[PDB]
Amino acid sequence: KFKNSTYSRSSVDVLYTFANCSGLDLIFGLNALLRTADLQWNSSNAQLLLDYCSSKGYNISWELGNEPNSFLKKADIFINGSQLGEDFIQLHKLLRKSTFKNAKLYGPDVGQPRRKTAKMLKSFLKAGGEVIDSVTWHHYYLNGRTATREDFLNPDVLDIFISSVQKVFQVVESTRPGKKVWLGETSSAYGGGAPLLSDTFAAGFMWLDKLGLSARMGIEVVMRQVFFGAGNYHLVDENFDPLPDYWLSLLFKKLVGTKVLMASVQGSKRRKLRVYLHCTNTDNPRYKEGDLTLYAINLHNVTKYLRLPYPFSNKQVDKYLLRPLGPHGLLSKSVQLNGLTLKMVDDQTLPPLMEKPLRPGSSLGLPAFSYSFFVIRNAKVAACI
Amino acid sequence: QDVVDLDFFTQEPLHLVSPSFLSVTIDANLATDPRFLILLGSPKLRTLARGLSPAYLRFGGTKTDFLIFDPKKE
Ligand SMILES: CC(=O)N[C@H]1[C@@H](O[C@H]2[C@H](O)[C@@H](O)[C@H](Oc3ccc([N+](=O)[O-])cc3)O[C@@H]2C(=O)O)O[C@H](CO)[C@@H](O[C@@H]2O[C@H](C(=O)O)[C@@H](O[C@H]3O[C@H](CO)[C@@H](O)[C@H](O)[C@H]3NC(C)=O)[C@H](O)[C@H]2O)[C@@H]1O
Ligand SMILES: *[C@@H]1O[C@H](CO)[C@@H](O)[C@H](O)[C@H]1NC(C)=O
Ligand SMILES: *[C@@H]1O[C@H](CO)[C@@H](O)[C@H](O)[C@H]1NC(C)=O
Ligand SMILES: *[C@@H]1O[C@H](CO)[C@@H](O)[C@H](O)[C@H]1NC(C)=O
Ligand SMILES: *[C@@H]1O[C@H](CO)[C@@H](O)[C@H](O)[C@H]1NC(C)=O
Ligand SMILES: [Cl-]
Ligand SMILES: [Cl-]
Ligand SMILES: [Cl-]
Ligand SMILES: [Cl-]
Repeated sequence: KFKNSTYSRSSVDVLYTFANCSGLDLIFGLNALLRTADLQWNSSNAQLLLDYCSSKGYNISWELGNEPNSFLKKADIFINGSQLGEDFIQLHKLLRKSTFKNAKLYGPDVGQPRRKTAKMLKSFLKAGGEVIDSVTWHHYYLNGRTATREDFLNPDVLDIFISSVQKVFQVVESTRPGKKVWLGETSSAYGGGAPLLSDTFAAGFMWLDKLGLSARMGIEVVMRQVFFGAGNYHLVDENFDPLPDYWLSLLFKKLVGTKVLMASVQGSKRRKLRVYLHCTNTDNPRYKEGDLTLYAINLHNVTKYLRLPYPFSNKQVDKYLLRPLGPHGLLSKSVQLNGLTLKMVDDQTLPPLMEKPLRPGSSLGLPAFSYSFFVIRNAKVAACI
Repeated sequence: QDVVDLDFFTQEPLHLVSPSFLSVTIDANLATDPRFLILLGSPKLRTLARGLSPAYLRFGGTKTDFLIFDPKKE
């Protein structure tokens, strides 16, 4: 199916200025299917791009290839992991000779670790692992064409992600112990997403759970497919309007800190009530060093009431509960925060994210099929100072 | 009853995520859209992207390996 296309300096500029004007750090994936007669990576096109980007003062990080595990299917070329690692070494040499000699390099952007992919990842890391700054791999739960509503709410589907993560770390620990591991591209469902699902409130169980598990298990960065574009797993639709996953992502960004802790539920079914705990983001002006952010998913069909442990039982808690705006329930494309529909003030202005202060000592209410953040104020957790 | 007790481990951080832990992509495919400049020049879109700073923006996807830089193109 896949044919070659070209892109211009204009395109490069559009992409960079979008990232730079938005305060985002651009990672650019290079074409790994440009090959010499004997299957070595031909770096000549990338050299052209590197030079151009150097000439404009663009600070860019690099990747090389996307899902190299399926190059044989996509282009009838098999590149083994050893060769790919050598290719990355050659890119790293080009970067070291460039204006940004300390530019970062990530790869190999393999898919989820089925046997053959795991093998390619291992041989890649043996060969090229010294030159990458983080290991990148990809994950989607389901094929968008067949995924059901039930799948988006099923803890058995959510839990598959755990063994993928464990398998990637098994490979990394056997080859480049301690190298950072990143989810380089990830979403609910492939084929562009599940129609009427991946762009709704229902998509948020998969997204928040993935974030929670990724943080809990040692993944350092998670890259969401996609901010904007084709399909319906986008955060922002065709009219530049934010979908429920955008607002969930914004709340996560504002409330959840870098230091990851742990929460669990006593009685320990640990299936349909899913809980995660970090220190509160210190950039949030409302909170202070020591504060905790709990986030929780309830996949039961009844409300659950959570009780905080000592010494946090009587602390002031700020609730940030997300529910869909009707009439479409979990299939809604609109969301309310503590009963207030989330929507832009205007094109330049995000709305405030207004908390609901709870009565100190109260149990934390989590309705059926909902997710919420809870900031525990004055928690005074030494680990978070 | 529907009341559940939580246990918390708070003795020390178990991991440290990047400040850019929650990052986003733009699929390589989007550069094949004739309106790429209009799309990513959107002020509305950039306001939304700024909300998620700090973050990486990863440009990539299947089309990564089917895109060639052409410095003559306009
Ligand atoms: C944002 C974007 O452009 N996404 C594309 C792109 O997504 C793929 C990523 O680039 C890949 O890295 C990733 O790869 C893998 C590989 C393996 C696994 N795995 O678990 O084994 C997972 C992921 O896959 C991403 C993916 O989402 O699949 O590329 C895909 C495939 O080309 C794009 O998916 C297409 O999306 C079309 C769409 O516009 O929604 C969709 O088009 C059909 O349906 C729409 C209905 O809205 C019609 O308007 C179209 O006319 C119709 N037909 C055609 C010919 O376009 C198409 O079915 C689907 O393949 C994805 O958008
Ligand atoms: C893409 O480009 C390379 C070199 O320019 C070429 O060898 C390959 O056959 C092309 N692929 C397709 C699908 O046209
Ligand atoms: C790399 O690709 C270019 C085609 O753009 C070609 O001119 C050059 O000779 C190639 N190099 C090798 C070593 O095959
Ligand atoms: C990997 O690929 C290269 C290039 O095709 C080949 O020369 C080498 O022998 C291969 N290595 C293994 C371990 O199969
Ligand atoms: C929850 O699901 C069970 C069956 O799986 C059903 O019998 C029960 O009435 C449901 N409760 C609600 C509130 O929908
Ligand atoms: Cl995959
Ligand atoms: Cl291999
Ligand atoms: Cl149940
Ligand atoms: Cl702007």
